[PDB]
Amino acid sequence: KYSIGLAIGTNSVGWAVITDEYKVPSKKFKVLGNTDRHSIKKNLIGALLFDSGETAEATRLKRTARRRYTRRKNRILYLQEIFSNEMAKVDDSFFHRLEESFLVEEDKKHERHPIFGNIVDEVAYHEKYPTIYHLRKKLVDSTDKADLRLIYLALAHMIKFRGHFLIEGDLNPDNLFIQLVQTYNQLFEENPINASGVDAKAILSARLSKSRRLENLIAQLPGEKKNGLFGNLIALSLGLTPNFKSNFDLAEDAKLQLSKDTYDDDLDNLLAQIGDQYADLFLAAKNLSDAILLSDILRVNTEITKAPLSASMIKRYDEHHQDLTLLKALVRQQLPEKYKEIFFDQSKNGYAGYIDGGASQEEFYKFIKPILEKMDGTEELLVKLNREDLLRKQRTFDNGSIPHQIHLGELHAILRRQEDFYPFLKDNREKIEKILTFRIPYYVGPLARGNSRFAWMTRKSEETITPWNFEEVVDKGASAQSFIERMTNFDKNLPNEKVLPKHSLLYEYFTVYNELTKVKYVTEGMRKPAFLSGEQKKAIVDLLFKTNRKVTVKQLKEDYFKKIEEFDSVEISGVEDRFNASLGTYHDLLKIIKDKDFLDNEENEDILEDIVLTLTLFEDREMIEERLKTYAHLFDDKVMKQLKRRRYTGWGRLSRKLINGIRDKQSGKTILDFLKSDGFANRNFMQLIHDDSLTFKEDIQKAQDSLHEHIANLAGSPAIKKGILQTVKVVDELVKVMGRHKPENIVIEMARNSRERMKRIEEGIKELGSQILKEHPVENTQLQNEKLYLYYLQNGRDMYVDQELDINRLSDYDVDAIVPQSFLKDDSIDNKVLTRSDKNRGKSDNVPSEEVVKKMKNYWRQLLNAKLITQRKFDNLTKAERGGLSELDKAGFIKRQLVETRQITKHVAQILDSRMNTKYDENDKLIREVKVITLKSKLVSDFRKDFQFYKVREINNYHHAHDAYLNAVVGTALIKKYPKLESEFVYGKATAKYFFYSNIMNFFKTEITLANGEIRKRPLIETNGETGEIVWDKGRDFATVRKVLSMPQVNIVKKTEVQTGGFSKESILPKRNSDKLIARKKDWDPKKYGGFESPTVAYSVLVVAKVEKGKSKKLKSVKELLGITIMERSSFEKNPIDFLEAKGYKEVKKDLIIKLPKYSLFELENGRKRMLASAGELQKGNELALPSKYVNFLYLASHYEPEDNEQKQLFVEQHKHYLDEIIEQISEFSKRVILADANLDKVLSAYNKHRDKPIREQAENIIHLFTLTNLGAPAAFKYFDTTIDRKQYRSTKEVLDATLIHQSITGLYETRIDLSQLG
RNA sequence: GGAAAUUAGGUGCGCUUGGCGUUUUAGAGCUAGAAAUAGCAAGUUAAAAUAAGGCUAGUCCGUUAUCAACUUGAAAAAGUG
DNA sequence: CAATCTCAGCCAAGCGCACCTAATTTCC
DNA sequence: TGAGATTG
Ligand SMILES: [K+]
Ligand SMILES: [K+]
Ligand SMILES: [K+]
Ligand SMILES: [K+]
Ligand SMILES: [K+]
Ligand SMILES: [K+]
Ligand SMILES: [K+]
Ligand SMILES: [K+]
Ligand SMILES: [K+]
Ligand SMILES: [K+]
Ligand SMILES: [K+]
Ligand SMILES: [Mg+2]
Ligand SMILES: [Mg+2]
Ligand SMILES: [Mg+2]
Repeated sequence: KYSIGLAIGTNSVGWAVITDEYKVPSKKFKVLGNTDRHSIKKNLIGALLFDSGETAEATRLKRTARRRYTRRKNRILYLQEIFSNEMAKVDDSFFHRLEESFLVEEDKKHERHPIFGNIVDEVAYHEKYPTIYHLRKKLVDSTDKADLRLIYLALAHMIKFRGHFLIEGDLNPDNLFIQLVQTYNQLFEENPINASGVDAKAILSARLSKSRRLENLIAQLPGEKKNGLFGNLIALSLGLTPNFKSNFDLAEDAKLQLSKDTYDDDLDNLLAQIGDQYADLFLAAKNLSDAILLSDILRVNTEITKAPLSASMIKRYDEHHQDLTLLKALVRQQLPEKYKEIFFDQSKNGYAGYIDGGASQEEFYKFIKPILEKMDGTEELLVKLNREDLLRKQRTFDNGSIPHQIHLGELHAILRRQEDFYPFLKDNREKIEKILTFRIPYYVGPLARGNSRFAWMTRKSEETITPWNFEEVVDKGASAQSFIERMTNFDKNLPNEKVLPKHSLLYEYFTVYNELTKVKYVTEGMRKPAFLSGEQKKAIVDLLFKTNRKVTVKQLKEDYFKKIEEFDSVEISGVEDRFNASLGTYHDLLKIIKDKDFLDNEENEDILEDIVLTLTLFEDREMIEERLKTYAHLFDDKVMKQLKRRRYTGWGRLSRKLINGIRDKQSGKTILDFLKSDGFANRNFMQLIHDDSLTFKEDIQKAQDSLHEHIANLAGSPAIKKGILQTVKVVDELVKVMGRHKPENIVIEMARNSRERMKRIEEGIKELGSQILKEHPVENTQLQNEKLYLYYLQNGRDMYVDQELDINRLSDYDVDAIVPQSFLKDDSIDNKVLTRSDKNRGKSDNVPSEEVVKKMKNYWRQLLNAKLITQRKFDNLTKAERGGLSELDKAGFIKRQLVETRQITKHVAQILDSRMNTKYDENDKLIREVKVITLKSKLVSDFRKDFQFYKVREINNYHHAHDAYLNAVVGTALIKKYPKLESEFVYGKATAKYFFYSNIMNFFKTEITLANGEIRKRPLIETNGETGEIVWDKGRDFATVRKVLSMPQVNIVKKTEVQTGGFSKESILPKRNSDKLIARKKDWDPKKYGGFESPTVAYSVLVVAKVEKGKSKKLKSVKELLGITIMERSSFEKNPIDFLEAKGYKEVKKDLIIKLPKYSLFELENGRKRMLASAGELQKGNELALPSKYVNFLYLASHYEPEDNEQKQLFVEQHKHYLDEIIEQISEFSKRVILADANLDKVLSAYNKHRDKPIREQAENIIHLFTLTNLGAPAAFKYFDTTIDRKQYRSTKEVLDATLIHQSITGLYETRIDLSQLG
């Protein structure tokens, strides 16, 4: 008889075996190998430790990058093949010189000057074209016949770096405002604007923030204000999106953005509300935006050149040359003794480090700004710097804004210019344009041919896919359909039927009727509330749901029960405020087709379901139009144009065959039929498919993975999923240890940034239109502080008082929990606010008082509309106006502190339960031999603090094993004391439930001071009430737990793992004469070309062999640890001997090769242990088993901040000698197994320095000292403010004669190999 | 313990794309001096690589998951205290 | 040799599906 | 946190 306790974490699985007396057993286990030791005694408690499991995301991002480098290469190969025959007539080695440009001259097969193959022509090219954009601009505008090699380089540069695809359609640069002003002055003939003299080009295209440009433009318009209509429109032409609610005295918020796909719909929404006479105002705003859309990237007049992008880069180049000549002359004239640092020293962030060194543009500006401010004549240079427009390069981080249409424009222009002289450029013009513009649809995927586990594409024809034959060779329709269909759910009720689109008309009829059919109404005179009949439900649908997008309860009472039913008063149940379901698609299609009778005709049901299916399945508007033209004769061509733009996303939970297909046999009605009319029963969906008097249930019944696959497919972090599979393996081994007998119980407990924070605040403050970010700038790293993070999430205001907060007074403010943390265990931003004083929340019993909600609800709404607070947060802030926290609400919160509700933890329980319990009884009911109990961490956590079983994580890893043990003790004792709780904890009025769950753990204590201020007494022996079984002896059982937590022998096992992943560090270092760098390609010798550093060792191998020594190459026997790198692993494993001989080894003892992955364990002298960090470095392999009296002392001494704390404080004073006893424990342990006397001396020296410090502070910093003794990799630590650096063990020689220890997953089964016998 | 709907927030898997960086080479450095050097001039660009590579040869695949030892088995697996 | 210093690929866009948690209505 | 280089 025994039970198993388990603690499942992200990097550990604790485990323990207990008997019915809560003792941990011990056994003699056989010891295999070749050593003196035949057996060993081990306690049945320990913890498996492992490195974190990783998601597949990084692997995915690298797989994408590989495909894009491959495809970018093919774009160039496509272009070169087109140029191939004609280039062979101009220069038969031009493409060869390009391919070998990387090679040193000695390795080159052709002349070293790539473009022209001789130095005079090469020098002359760069003289005439200092940048490629000079050549691109020349080839666009000039009419001369150009060298075919220069044509290629210009086109290749555009194709290789082609710009983004975020803008759909065609772009044609062309650089109006006087017309829009004249337009507004017509639509508002009584209130005209005068824009005479307003330089609209300079004000709006200026570099500053758009909020400032808006102010600059409005400053030139007297009588107009920024939040006026015209002021709000200026943002629409600029690219922002303001709200026009107050401009038109609207009731609902309405915004507009030109770049969004819903602009024409939101404009139709606004124009249908304000009057079509305003169409010309948004029309002139859209006409102005076309000419000023590329003003950020096209800083050049478009009438002077057809290559404004390359012209803009030449502008960067020219201003760079002018300003560099200026800067040099200034420094030479004023600060001559700083010229060498600025323009020669690459190590400094001056111009030299900017051009030749590793200084970025941002680092160069920071270095040079104080130099400019100190000197005279740097007026314009300072302005360019603060505009981030000084001495700019052309290839820069901000070129991501360039759309591919801009590069396409110059590409097309060069082709038009030069096709007049080269016939092949005319015949391949559209082919070349296709190379630049073609983009593999994301709904097609990799263009594979049966060897990619990621691909789904199918081909119309079996031939190579090119950018020019893609539409003909690839079946886009079937591929796009497969893309979705391989991922969408099937109806769990009819597993062979696909679910409907979420926006299907039938699906929304189902949702509306399912909700409607359970509404009840009662009026004065009715005996009881009545359901709605079929005629009443149809009347409500036709009258309300088919005329309003949403249906409120007020509309139901006034527009149906009053007008139709002639009820003055009526009470409604089954719906609150408004109906949740609605016929959204019905009103979408009504506005598009403008034919209500068509929508209401049931004959058109199949057509409308296929239309919405097409709109949901496909995203490409042209594929949608293609799939819709079977119905083109049904609609006006203008309607079809709007129909193809109406796209939907998302799928429902049920199939069409379920909701309106299968029929009840006796009635002949489908499920939707019953929802529309079901006599006076009004059975809903759940009732219909569970009713034995209908045939839906039986038809759904007649329609109805390995362990690793099952766990892998679970939802949750792949980190926690690693511990789940390891937990199952730990349990399997423990059962085998206990003679294949299964346990009585298994108690499981499962443990519970700066980039996104800056984004939520930037997006939120922009939504509010606040200038808090300009008044108080921040960095993404500063928002890690929770008080400063709350300051910006609240726009610098108090959440409980309508007042500004002081950003320099955050230390005096309070961080209060919305729902008091005494009820719920939420310390996240969603349950915290920043207030001046927490007392202003109201009372501490409940949610913030009603008075606070009445004052701050509107302010909270603006934060909710800016995503600065979540809906769950807003609902918790405002819960007082809905009764606050009810007595039931308090009982649920305290219950959820005990009963684990996470789905992932239930899956672990289910997994263990279905593996332990496999038999069935006479009634074919499962026989639950093993009870799987789930506990929350707070249960054992409180048990530790209540009975002085304290935990200090930094001391060692034993706390994982102790946690699992206490889980088993508390779990079994709880189920023994209260067997009724098995429904809550075993897999398989309101005040009373609150008081019950509040005192569920009281049976452990002897004296209990409850909340009501009373003292209860319980006997030393707690028993179950029904049986006579004793469950807890408050004398001997606590002592048994104390003996367990003090046992020094705990099986801590670091899981040995082969290392996988990248071959090495990714940096390409410069060439060096070392043999440490790794070639980037087969023939790229790092002595000439540089290469990679630091290869990752996959595992090490023990090699007993001979190696040649000296010029004579005489053979000498060696025993060595050889690191097999990740890149080498496949070759080594394919033939180990040939691999080792290629490394220089001879006469390898083949059967003595031992594979030694990372963390392989070795024992040396005096119990000292080491783990392999690699082939050349070791990790610490021992655990410091600090006695329990010292662990409890450190906990109480470090946590100085009931009145019984005096008794705890007193115990600290009487045992102040424990501080020196702990230092001696650390010293003796370190002198035995750590062997870092330099650091240890600095430890003892730092400890003697701070013996005058308060005892709490000394106890806090002693906890840091255990970093020296911790298991695993050495790490730096500090004692008070003395930093002690790590001592690495960068030699593996000593383990070659030590004892190698192979451990099973629990560490109970050992094989020990004495390596000194090898050699 | 489940189901649908509504509202909101998270996570996973997969696909298609943009911009940098880095590396080697190309962009004639000049003058004085035997040289060491010194005084100047110059700098913004490009090519190519971006896991070595692989066979299945695709505009495909190559960094996740999973792994003590021993025995029998190539392998898969099973077994051993 | 040791003690000590030094270094580590990054930023961005769009799209699809499937899960999970947490409050609400209605049900099994 | 392994490992390359520099300093002692
Ligand atoms: K050569
Ligand atoms: K004004
Ligand atoms: K550089
Ligand atoms: K630089
Ligand atoms: K560059
Ligand atoms: K509602
Ligand atoms: K769609
Ligand atoms: K038509
Ligand atoms: K791995
Ligand atoms: K890893
Ligand atoms: K192991
Ligand atoms: Mg790229
Ligand atoms: Mg490649
Ligand atoms: Mg580049």
